[PDB]
Amino acid sequence: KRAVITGLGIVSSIGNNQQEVLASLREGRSGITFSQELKDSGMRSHVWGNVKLDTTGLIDRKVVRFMSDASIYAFLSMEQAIADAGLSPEAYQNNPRVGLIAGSGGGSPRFQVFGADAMRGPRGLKAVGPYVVTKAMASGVSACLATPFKIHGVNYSISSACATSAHCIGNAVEQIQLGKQDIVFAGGGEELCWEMACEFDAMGALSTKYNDTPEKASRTYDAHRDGFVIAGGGGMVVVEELEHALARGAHIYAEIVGYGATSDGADMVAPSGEGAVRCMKMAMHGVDTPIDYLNSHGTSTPVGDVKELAAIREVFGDKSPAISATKAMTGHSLGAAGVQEAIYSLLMLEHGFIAPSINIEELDEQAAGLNIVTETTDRELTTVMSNSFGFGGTNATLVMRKLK
Amino acid sequence: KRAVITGLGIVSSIGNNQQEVLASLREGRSGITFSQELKDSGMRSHVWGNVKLDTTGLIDRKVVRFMSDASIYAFLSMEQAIADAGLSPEAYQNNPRVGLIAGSGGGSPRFQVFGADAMRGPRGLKAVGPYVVTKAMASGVSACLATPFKIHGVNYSISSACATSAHCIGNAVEQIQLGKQDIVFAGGGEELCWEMACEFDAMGALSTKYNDTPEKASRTYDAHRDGFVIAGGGGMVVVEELEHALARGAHIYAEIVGYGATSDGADMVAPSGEGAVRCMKMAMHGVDTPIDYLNSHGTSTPVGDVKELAAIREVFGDKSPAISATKAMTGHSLGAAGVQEAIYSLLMLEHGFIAPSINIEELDEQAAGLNIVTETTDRELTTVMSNSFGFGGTNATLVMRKLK
Amino acid sequence: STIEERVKKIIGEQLGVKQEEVTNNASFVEDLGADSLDTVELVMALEEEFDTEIPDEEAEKITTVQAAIDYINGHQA
Amino acid sequence: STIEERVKKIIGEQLGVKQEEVTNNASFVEDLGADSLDTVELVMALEEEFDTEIPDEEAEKITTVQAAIDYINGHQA
Ligand code: NA
Ligand code: NA
Repeated sequence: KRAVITGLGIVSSIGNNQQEVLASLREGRSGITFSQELKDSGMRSHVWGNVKLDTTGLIDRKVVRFMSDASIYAFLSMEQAIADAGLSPEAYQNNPRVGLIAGSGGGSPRFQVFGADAMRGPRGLKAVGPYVVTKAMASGVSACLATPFKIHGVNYSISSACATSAHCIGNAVEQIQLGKQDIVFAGGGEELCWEMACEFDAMGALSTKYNDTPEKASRTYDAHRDGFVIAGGGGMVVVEELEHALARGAHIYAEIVGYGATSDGADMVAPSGEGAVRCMKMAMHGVDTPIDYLNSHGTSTPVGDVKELAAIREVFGDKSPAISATKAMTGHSLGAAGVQEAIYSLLMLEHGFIAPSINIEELDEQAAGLNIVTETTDRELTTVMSNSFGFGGTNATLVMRKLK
Repeated sequence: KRAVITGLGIVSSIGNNQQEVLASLREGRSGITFSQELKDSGMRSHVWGNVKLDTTGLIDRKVVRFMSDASIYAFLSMEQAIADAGLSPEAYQNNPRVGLIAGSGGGSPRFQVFGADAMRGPRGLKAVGPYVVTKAMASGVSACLATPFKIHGVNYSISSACATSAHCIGNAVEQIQLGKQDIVFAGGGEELCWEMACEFDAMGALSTKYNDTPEKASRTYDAHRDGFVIAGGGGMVVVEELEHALARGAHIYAEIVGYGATSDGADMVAPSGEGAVRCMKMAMHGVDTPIDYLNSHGTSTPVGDVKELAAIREVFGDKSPAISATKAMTGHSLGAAGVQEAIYSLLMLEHGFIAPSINIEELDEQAAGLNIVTETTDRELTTVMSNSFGFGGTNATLVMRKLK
Repeated sequence: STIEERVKKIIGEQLGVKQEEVTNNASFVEDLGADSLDTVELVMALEEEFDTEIPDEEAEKITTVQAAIDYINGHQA
Repeated sequence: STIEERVKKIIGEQLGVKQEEVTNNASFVEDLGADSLDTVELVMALEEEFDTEIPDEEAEKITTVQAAIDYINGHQA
């Protein structure tokens, strides 16, 4: 009934594996670049957190034919997690005790518009192709991955906006907790395209007044934050039952000692804080050790960061933990943010440092009195927490602690 | 902890409430009509299971502005489920013990195309609007419903192709079993449009021969089937902890005594049967009662109906239950199929009858030996089972039994 | 109707409030219960009614009804 | 280049096989490992490289490599 993380895999804007990520994290390296695609589409935001990798040919033809970018990123991330966990094919394939729970925030808007343009084109149905469904559907990530990896256990996608892959992890923990699975791969992926980004721009949610300086467009907790920078990528962690991981001598990053999942039920687009307070308290219940580091949701938005800060204050009071918003470096990978920021927290827990919250040239007045780390700091971490909030008032909180 | 279905609501192709649905279930009425919109797009399938309902004015403006049709169907189904459960706002709103797990297959392809045409149109970003994200996101159903109903408990969407709302129900039961929730609203919805149907037509998975005879297109287990008929709609059931339902004197349709969720791990689009075999046996675990009725997946497709039939043989053998494919008259509502078939099964269990599997003119040669029901039959049922299978080889099975 | 009655007609048409509530003094967020997404859609309809173009910096300051009449009374040539 | 070598280029790339493994008598399913959805995508790439429609029917008769090579030249209607 105790769940541990035994394998990591990440393809993000600051690294194509956990080593490259570890280097970017220690150095405060931004992953945000200028996007000619976002400018050509007619958007105001011309910056994004792209994946610096040419995935062309990296996956077998009969597998990638069904995949969008969200499935490609998550497939690459699961391959890393499988090798990092030390799982041989006979150890996890064709195993009813082995499942997979990975989702995306919104499928694949690109291939969805492609099929519509193809359907309305000169060729019509002839130009659509038989693979648009698996790419565009919301469960494309879990479905495109469970088939080649021969997953026999649990298999579905969870969707909850930017809490997506965080809820995947918590749901994977629950499957372990009630004995239904020994291993669940949890994570997610998100494509990066104008078809998806321009719809956030139409709401005024994207950073638009830093296109000439992309590496400081995402500036969480800075007084002059303009909105979030959209990002893509994927991530996958190996959630395993404790004694099952001990019996096979696996490497154990941390134990999932807490998982919160609540809802605001108030507003659709702006958080309320009350839900996040319950979500954090829910994830800290029964955790005897204090929280050393908190990877906040911090999205570099005017209203988003102050509400979570108020929630952090009410939860911890005066004994506020070390806070850092990695989204200032990575951007917002939406559906993939929960798993990626859990991986960042695990790297910080495993290697004993705290990644900095960059681009804070002027700390927001509503952030004083907190321990917001702005310079890379070596520190022996024992318990870390990561928040993930999504549209509709949905909240997710993960607490991870070192073993023994 | 034991979970029971305490209320239900449905907007189906065969009725806009459980009364109308029951009238079509006992009668074997087809919900499938000719579709002109499917012609004008250039499809080969001119046949769908549409919702016959004028939804104008049924939802507040400040609430429906965020919703696609999938969210609209699920909202109207959740309104019915709340009233049918006898719940007032003071018992389920602003309650951390009350959650909502409802998803769809792929958000809203229609509004994704709308935003792209608007972005590439004359006005560009000015024409997109700020409401396309909540309509296009994969968790639009759970997001657009959690805010108006003031949900404070768990809140996210599960997506797993045509097993979507079935997994949503099983996850709700898991939430009650863990003791984290007293009530979870579970269900889902699906919009019905050419932008989403034409992609199943490019796969050759839709019925295209019986366009001039729409009520005969969906013909599960018939030797002349042509593929499934796409449908839309929504459903919602009130999953509640037993003692909580007994303490307030709720009406209890049945108890969720089994839940199966497996994966084939073999083929991306064609089922293998081995996974369905493990999925049905996982749900029958601890069920002392024989299965009296089985609501098969029954997609009226050439390959899927045979593999599920062989799976049913391998689990029962001689003690086969009465089998009916409701999709023969309702069609395939995809993301909402799971909760709708669970409701159909609940109505049969509640009113002691079995709905027929219609249009079986020449029975399939591989049916042989399985008591298919082709005419309505009154029968005292106590235990009922419903199967739901999705792309990527993902399976979901529910077992519902009358209480006491 | 006139330019002000047209302006007063379209906001209440989009804000679910009656024409007696949309006062020249009233603001969208405080008195009329509108959020940020409501004001965005309100600008869009204002561009359709008068067939005009409203920059985002000009649409930032139309925080009240009087600011909406003042802008329409100066962009129509 | 010749017509035949252009359809073999399509089959080899769409199915992921070496060019000289695409013999004329090779079956798409039995020899080239193609499934259902590979067939639909295969007839699409023929319409893109060349400039003819293959109104179904023919598409279902094309089970081998030679069947495609015959219909890319022995038709054009
Ligand atoms: Na976080
Ligand atoms: Na069923």
